[PDB]
Amino acid sequence: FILIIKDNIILYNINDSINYLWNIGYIIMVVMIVQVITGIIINLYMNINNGYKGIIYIIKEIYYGYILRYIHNNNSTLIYVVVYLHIIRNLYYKTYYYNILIWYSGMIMLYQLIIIGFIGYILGWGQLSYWGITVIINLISGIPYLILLISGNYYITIVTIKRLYIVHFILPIILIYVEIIHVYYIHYLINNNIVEYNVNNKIIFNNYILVKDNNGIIFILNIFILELNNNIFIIADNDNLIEINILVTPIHIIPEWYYLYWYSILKLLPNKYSGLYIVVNSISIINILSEYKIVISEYKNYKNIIWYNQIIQYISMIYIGIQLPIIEYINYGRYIIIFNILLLIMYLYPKKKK
Amino acid sequence: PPIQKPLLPSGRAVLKHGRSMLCSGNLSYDVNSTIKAPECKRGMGFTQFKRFTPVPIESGVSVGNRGWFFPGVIPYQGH
Amino acid sequence: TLAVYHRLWGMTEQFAARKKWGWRQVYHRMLPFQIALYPSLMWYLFGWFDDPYKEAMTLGIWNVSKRSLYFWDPLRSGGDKGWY
Amino acid sequence: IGPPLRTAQIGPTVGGNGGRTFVLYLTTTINVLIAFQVSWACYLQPRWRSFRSDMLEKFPSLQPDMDE
Amino acid sequence: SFHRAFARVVCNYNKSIEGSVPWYQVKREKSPFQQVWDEVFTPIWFKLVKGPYERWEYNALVARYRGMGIMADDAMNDKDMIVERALDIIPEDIRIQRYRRMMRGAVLAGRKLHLPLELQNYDPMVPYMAPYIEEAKFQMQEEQELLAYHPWDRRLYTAGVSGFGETSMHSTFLTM
Amino acid sequence: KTRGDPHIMRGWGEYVYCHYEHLREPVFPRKPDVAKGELAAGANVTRTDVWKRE
Amino acid sequence: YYWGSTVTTEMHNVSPTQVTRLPNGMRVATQFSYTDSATVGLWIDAGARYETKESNGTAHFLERVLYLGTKNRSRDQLETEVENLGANLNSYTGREQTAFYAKTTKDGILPCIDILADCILNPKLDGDEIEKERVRITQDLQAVNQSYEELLYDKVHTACYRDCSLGQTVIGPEENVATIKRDHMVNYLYNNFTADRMVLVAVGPVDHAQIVKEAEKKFANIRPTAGPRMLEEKPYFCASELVYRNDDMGPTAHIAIAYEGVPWRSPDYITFMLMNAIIGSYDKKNEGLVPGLQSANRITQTGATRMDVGCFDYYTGFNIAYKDTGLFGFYIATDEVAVEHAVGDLMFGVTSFSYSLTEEEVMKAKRELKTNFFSGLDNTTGVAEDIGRQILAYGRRLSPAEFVERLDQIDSQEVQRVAWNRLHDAEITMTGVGPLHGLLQLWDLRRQTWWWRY
Amino acid sequence: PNTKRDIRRLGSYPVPPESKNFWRGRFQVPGGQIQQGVSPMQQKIFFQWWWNLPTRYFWRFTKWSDFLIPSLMWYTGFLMCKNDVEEGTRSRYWY
Ligand SMILES: CCCCCCCCCCCCCCCCCC(=O)OC[C@H](COP(=O)([O-])OCC[N+](C)(C)C)OC(=O)CCCCCCCCCCCCCCCCC
Ligand code: HEM
Ligand code: HEM
Ligand SMILES: COC1=C(OC)C(=O)C(CC=C(C)C)=C(C)C1=O
Ligand SMILES: COC1=C(OC)C(=O)C(CC=C(C)C)=C(C)C1=O
Repeated sequence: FILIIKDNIILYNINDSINYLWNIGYIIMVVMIVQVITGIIINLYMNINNGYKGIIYIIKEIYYGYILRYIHNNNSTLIYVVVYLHIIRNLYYKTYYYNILIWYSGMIMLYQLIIIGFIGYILGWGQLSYWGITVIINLISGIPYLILLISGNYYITIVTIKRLYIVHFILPIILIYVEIIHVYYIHYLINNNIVEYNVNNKIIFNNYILVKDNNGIIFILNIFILELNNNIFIIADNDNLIEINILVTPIHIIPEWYYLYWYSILKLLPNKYSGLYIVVNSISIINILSEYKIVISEYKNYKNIIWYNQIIQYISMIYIGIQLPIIEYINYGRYIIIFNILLLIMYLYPKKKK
Repeated sequence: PPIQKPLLPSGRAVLKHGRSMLCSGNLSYDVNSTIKAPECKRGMGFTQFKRFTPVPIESGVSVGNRGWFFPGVIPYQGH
Repeated sequence: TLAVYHRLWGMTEQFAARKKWGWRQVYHRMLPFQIALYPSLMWYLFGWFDDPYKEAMTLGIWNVSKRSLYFWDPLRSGGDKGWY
Repeated sequence: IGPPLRTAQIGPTVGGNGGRTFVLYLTTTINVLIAFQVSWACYLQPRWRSFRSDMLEKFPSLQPDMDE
Repeated sequence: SFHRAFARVVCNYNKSIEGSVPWYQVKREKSPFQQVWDEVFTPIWFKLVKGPYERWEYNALVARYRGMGIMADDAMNDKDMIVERALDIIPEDIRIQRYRRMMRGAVLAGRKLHLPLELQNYDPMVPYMAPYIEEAKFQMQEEQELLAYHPWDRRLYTAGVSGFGETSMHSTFLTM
Repeated sequence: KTRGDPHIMRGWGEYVYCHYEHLREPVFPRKPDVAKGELAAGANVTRTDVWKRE
Repeated sequence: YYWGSTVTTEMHNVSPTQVTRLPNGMRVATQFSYTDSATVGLWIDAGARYETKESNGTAHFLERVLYLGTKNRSRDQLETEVENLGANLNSYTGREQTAFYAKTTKDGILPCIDILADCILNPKLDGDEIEKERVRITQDLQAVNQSYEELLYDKVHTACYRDCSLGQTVIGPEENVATIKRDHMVNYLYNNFTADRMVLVAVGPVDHAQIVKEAEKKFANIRPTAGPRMLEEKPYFCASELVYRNDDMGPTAHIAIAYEGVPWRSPDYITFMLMNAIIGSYDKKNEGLVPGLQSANRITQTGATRMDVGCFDYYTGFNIAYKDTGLFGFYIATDEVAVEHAVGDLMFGVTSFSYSLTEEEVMKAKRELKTNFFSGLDNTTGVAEDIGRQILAYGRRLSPAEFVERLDQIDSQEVQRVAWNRLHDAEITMTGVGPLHGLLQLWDLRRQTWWWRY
Repeated sequence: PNTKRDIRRLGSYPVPPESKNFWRGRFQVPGGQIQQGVSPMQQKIFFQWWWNLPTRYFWRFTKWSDFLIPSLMWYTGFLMCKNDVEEGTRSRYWY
């Protein structure tokens, strides 16, 4: 494998005109490894029979256990931040027009990540986690008997925790394999540049791009260390530190911040399945945004007005999700969904000739 | 009915350069004739397998270059 | 001679219809693979269906009396109310 | 010596991309069928029921009380 | 057999549309309804939305090209197969200046600089690639029609190719 | 000023200015007006008689 | 699918072939042509197949000594007389058929009939001539003095027909060649060269009545008939391998793969002719107007792409027919390292006939099949071979119009039905000479006669 | 990889296994170029960041100003929604 490493790290040529937005991917890979390692180490001290009491025993009795607990929670937030920012970049520079295979490989990892994060929340075994899964599982309540097969009982119990835990342990290793398929296509299908064309300005990776990529990762580390030890930003809801009580419903059953876009979609649409279906649309339509075009152009380096309104649509929907189900927010949020459909139609539609 | 010619048509001129229908000899058996009926030294039938192309085979000569390589350059993993 | 050229140009006019036909011919040659797929699906999904539909799906050949002597639910071997 | 001579590539130089066409057709189909469901259940269906329920003011043959 | 019947239907329906004039070569008079629409909406829409928005975008695009010092046709990505087939046959004079402009543009863009204004007084929308794009499309259409009219069958995953059509070895993940 | 037409393309869709497309050409292409300076290349030269002189 | 009739008016405008049976049983067939040259010969129903194991090689020896002098002439006199007529005497010997035909001018037609009759009926098999020919035959028998296409043609029959006489070669084994004597040849003449098995073919400026009169006069004393041939069961096709691995003969490997074919008179024979045409032939050193990379032939096109070099230096299909059996397959001459790709592609091509064969490829093949058959009927010798070979094979000559009529009915569906019945999942025989490390076992190649797809 | 004309190699020396990706990114340079440079050990390594500082931030803010009007419409909507929520809550409840 040493020759492979030399071909893909030491003699790998990349354009010298790339920004720091081309370093996001390096950070995902590094922060992903950290999340696997910390997870395996935390597992050495965790009892999934009661993860509420288990998390307490890690933070109070294990030496430096608090580091492991808070890194694993905060580095998840970090993983999703970098991933979501990696997508925003790919949309801005339309890096899906000629490198769709790379885009497809990435979306597979996005799907896997969406499952890993949710199930990890439930391993915390707190009020919010319990009621949240109890609400999501009841969306596939239409498919007969499938809730029972997934849950293992008529209500969420440790039986469900013992099985989802295995998915949370194993699915990350598969994600790492898909990361190789992703880096494989990137290295074959050369990366896109800040300029729309292809230019002979490439420089080796280890001597230049890795030094710059490390300056980026160390910048993010400074900020992540401050959050890790001082909670400068509230990235974890406090109601997950309340012991589960099946009789009392939490003040608000919401997911982590990185699931609020899809939570809002499901709380805005009036039919449960319509909401589930509009969540599918969000994570599927974005994979065909260049397929119907017919012009010899990649629609790149224009003012990207449609892109800006899409990125804001995401942020605004996350806000509506935090807010309680006040009727006013529901009406306004339904307009934001209609607007998103229209913006996505704009990307899809080919143009006629004057 | 029987097929009396190879499946690959020659597509070349029958008469040789400077030789005419008057001075080409007898094209049925002349050694230089391109249409001389072959010799049955070991019997009749082998002409169904015979390669009638005059130029000797050059093993491995390339015919699948779409203009992607210069002569003498070895492709590596097809690139 | 332009007449000859007109025909030689026009002989490929209907490329989209010929390529559609080729793919349909491929799809036709995959249709027979259903005879093994659909039964294999029901074979795997049999236990999901209710007893009433299991009987119809098998044309009566399977019924509650055909459940194993040692049914996966011990309290329901020999019927929903047990043997006796 | 000198610049390379111009020559066209023997083709076809396209093909072999049927997986991408499958994804296109699958994604369009799914999202076209999601549009029908969301348009129906969230807008049409509700309004249709209201009309039928206000078409019961005629009550020539409205639904019977028992008929259990 | 129902397939044999469908084959006759397809054969007869295509024989009945041979030689048909394409929709864009038919002299077409717009419907009266469209005419009313094109006298009320189109004028106002152009004066208030389309016109200003598309001039705003176009002028920005010209400025971006002028800053990079490149032409519009330079911006084409050679990952597009029509562009590649055209770039095979461009003359060396055009080719040399095209490379130098693209090189200068990437240097300036990477170093976050812009072309000096002294060099920016040129028309970036000159279509110098047009002749060769049209030739390339013609060559590709002939190959499409004469050599790719059927989904051919080939031995799969042999000689470094999947057998599903691609012609370069080791050009897919499953062909490594 | 720049010779391009900002409004060369219409309809719903994201704004683009480009000179070329991938669309197939007809069996009998429109004869280009080379006298006035229109381009004749590809299908409109082979499958037309715009090149013939007296 | 049916696309119409390709028979034309010009196909009907051909002089008829008149066939009459003489009282002794000899058929006389003639066709008039507006030519100044003619071809008159004797197509006999004899060959190596109708020899016994101990006498194999006698027919070939006799064919080499029949023109070396008669009982009424001498070799010098005979050669002088033919040269004075401005004519040339030819002859060939096969497994099932033999011929002795002269190409002469118009004035030499009847004189040549006399010469051929004397050679066939009164051969002077001088011992000196036999001994000299024994040396020449022995030298030819050496495989070093035989081409690789001739070697694999013979070994295909040896491997496929182990149980019957069709496996015998024409030249014969060296042991028999060493022992053949005049008595052997005299017996062969007496038993096999009889009137009931001979056809006198005259093509050119000829009159049927005159040819018939001369034939009856010159062949009056021929033996009328011989005993009927022993009835035998269908020649058993042995799916075997006979490979001569030799890594000391250069880089090129010669491989022949055979399926069981059909007899001459089979209703499917024309379908097998078309299938042979679809396979076609290709040589890297004579590619034609269309390159391999852009060929309409699917086997050629896919082969030309392999490794960006091409996996077929040469290949050709073959369709060999006999009275009660046949062989259908392909012959390859390719680089050592390319053999696995080459045999794999041609077998994939033959297997494709049973699944996915396009109307386009069939129609192209029909035209090139008809362009090859008709062009073969251009000269008198070509016509004479066609008449003599077709009367022996069928008892009649099929007209060009009839051939086209029957070929019109054959379509992609008919090819698929025949291939599915006979070639799909069928037993094969592989034979080869050269560097053949890449050639797999017979069972491995035989699994390539069916597909997991479709 | 790059176009087949770009990756076509003049030399007959085999591509090293560790340099496969490197030579799949080859370009056929037309007309030639004269590339020059100096080692970073003999140069000022931070000055250019300062020299390019004003122009970098000018050309960045001029491009990002394109989004101003979009940004203002979205903030106007955010304020309208906030006030609508408050008035609606005070109307449903709040005697
Ligand atoms: C929730 C419901 C899910 C339902 C999923 C059902 C999955 C069914 C899978 C069946 C096997 C699919 C194999 C790949 C597709 C075939 C590709 C192909 O033809 O390649 C051509 C290639 C090329 O072959 P060829 O056709 O060109 O032939 C060349 C000549 N020979 C034959 C000598 C090679 O063939 C192969 O390499 C394929 C070999 C066959 C592989 C079959 C694997 C079977 C595995 C077990 C199946 C278990 C079923 C479980 C069902 C569960 C249901 C819930
Ligand atoms: C894609 C990679 C992963 C992500 C995104 C992910 C996500 C998370 C999340 C969000 C939590 C909840 C933290 C909290 O309670 O607030 C969690 C819990 C947990 N994860 Fe992971 N995880 C990853 C991989 C792994 C791996 C590989 C392991 C090791 C088998 C692991 C082990 C654990 C354990 C034991 C817990 C429960 C303890 C805890 O609450 O901190 N995780 N994970
Ligand atoms: C587990 C999450 C993922 C990781 C590990 C990751 C990793 C990377 C890496 C290392 C790069 C190359 C360096 C770069 O240019 O930044 C890259 C490129 C790319 N990724 Fe991802 N990625 C992930 C998620 C995604 C997702 C979800 C998508 C699709 C929405 C995606 C699409 C792309 C694309 C299109 C490129 C090419 C960008 C360009 O053309 O250069 N990635 N990724
Ligand atoms: C569709 O996937 C999503 C993104 O990528 C495009 C987002 O940007 C966002 C928005 C992210 C942030 C940090 C506001 C989310 C949550 C999302 O769901
Ligand atoms: C607890 O509530 C949650 C949601 O609420 C509807 C979600 O949408 C989501 C997102 C779901 C999908 C399918 C993207 C998750 C994971 C979640 O945890």
